[PDB]
Amino acid sequence: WDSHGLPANIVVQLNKLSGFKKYKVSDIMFFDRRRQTTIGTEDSFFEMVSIRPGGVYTKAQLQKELETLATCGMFEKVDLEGKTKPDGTLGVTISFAESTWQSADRFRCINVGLMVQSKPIEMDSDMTDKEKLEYYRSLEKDYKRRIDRARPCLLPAPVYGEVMQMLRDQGKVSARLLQRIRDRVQKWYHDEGYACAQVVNFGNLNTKEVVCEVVEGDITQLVIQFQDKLGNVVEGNTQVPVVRRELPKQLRQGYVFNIEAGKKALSNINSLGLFSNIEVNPRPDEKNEGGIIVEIKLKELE
Repeated sequence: WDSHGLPANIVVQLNKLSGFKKYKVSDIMFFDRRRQTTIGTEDSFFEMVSIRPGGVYTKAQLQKELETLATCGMFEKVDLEGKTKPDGTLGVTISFAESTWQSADRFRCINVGLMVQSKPIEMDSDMTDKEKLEYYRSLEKDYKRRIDRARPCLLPAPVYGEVMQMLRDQGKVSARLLQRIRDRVQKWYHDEGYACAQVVNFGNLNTKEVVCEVVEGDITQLVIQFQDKLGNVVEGNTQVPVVRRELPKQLRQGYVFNIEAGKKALSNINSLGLFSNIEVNPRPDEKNEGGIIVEIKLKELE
C-alpha cells in the first residue's frame, strides 16, 4: 500500500513509453477484440490478468505483465494501454485476440527448463502467399526440433487423463480451456512439492496436438548467506563446510527444486543450534530460462 503517481495530465491515453515511478491502477479492463466484448470481473478468465484495481506497478512490471500474456500461447495478439485519470491513477486496458485452434486428439507435455523460451516473435507479413506457406513450414520444423530436444516432464498419467477428458468434452480448444488446463497441471506440481514449477507456454504448431511447455524449477545455483548478529551479512569462513554437510543431495545444482529437500535441510541445520534464523529461499536466476537459485539464509544467535 505504498503508492505514487504522476499522470501525463490529464484524461489522455498512453501506449507504454514512460516513467521511473510506481503507478496506481484504479481499474483493469480485459477486452476480447474478436468478440468485441469485455471480460467481466466475475468471469474468472479475468485472473489471467494479474494486475489488480488499487495496486501499484512500475513500467517494467506492466511490461512484464504484457510479456507474459503474449508468450503464454493463448493469444495471437495482446496489447496493454493506459488512460490517465484526472487524478491520480490510471486505468489500464488489456485487449487480446485468442489464438486460433482446431480439434486436438493429443496432449503433450515437454520440459523446456534451461532452454530458449518460446517468444511469440511472429515475423514479417506480406510476404506474399507462397513465401508465407514456406515460412510456416520453417516454424513447424523448428518446433519438431524443439520437442525432441526437450526433456520428459514429471507429470503422471492420471493428470493426462483428466486433461484429455477435459479436452475431449469441448471438442475445440479455446483460451478458457487452456487456463483450466494450466491451473490443473500447475496444481499437480505444486501439490507434489515443486514450488517453482510453471507452465510457460502452449504450442499449437503440431496438427491436432496441444503442446504444453513447462519448467519444473531446475536449480542452477546454491548460495549460502551468513548473518551475524543483530545485525547481518559476514562470511562463514569456518562455518560454510558445516552447513554444506547438512544439505541434502537434492538441493545441489542439477536437481529439480522440491520443498521437501528444503525442509530436510532446515531440520538438519536447526539441529546444530548455531542459528537464530534459517531460511531456504528459491528464486529465479539470471537466464530467465526457468533456472532456480537456492539461497540458504542463516542468522547467528546471541
